Amino acid sequence: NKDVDMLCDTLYQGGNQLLLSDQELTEQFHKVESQLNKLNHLLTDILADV
Amino acid sequence: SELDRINAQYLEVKCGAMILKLRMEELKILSDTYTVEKVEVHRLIRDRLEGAI
Amino acid sequence: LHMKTSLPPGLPTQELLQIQASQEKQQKENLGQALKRLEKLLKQALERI
Repeated sequence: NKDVDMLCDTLYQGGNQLLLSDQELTEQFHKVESQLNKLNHLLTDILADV
Repeated sequence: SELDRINAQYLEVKCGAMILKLRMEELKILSDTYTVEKVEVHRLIRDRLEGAI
Repeated sequence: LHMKTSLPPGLPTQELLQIQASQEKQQKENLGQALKRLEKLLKQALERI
């Protein structure tokens, strides 16, 4: 029962939804993607101006 | 773990593409800014400003 | 004897704790610093914009 308990606690990590991916690594991927999208928007604006 | 590894490798491959695209835009604008005539004209501007100053 | 012979496959839970700790820490160490370096290059591009 203890084995089941900390296995569930380790896999859930405080979220009701399962967390297969590393959560802070996942939001790191998300912020990298968002900042890359902002840089791409600036770059495409510069491409349109050029 | 393999999923996240492939994701980060894709990000590493892709970021350099737009970095080098930024480099292409800068280098191409620099190339089109000064033609063959303009480089020698600006060198003569350097000579003229030096001779005056 | 079933409780001594029907153990689930793989190393047990108390060992699986440091197993998953090691695997997740190497997964994070292989990738997070790369993400930070990528973000440094990306913000260098941002200030070159």
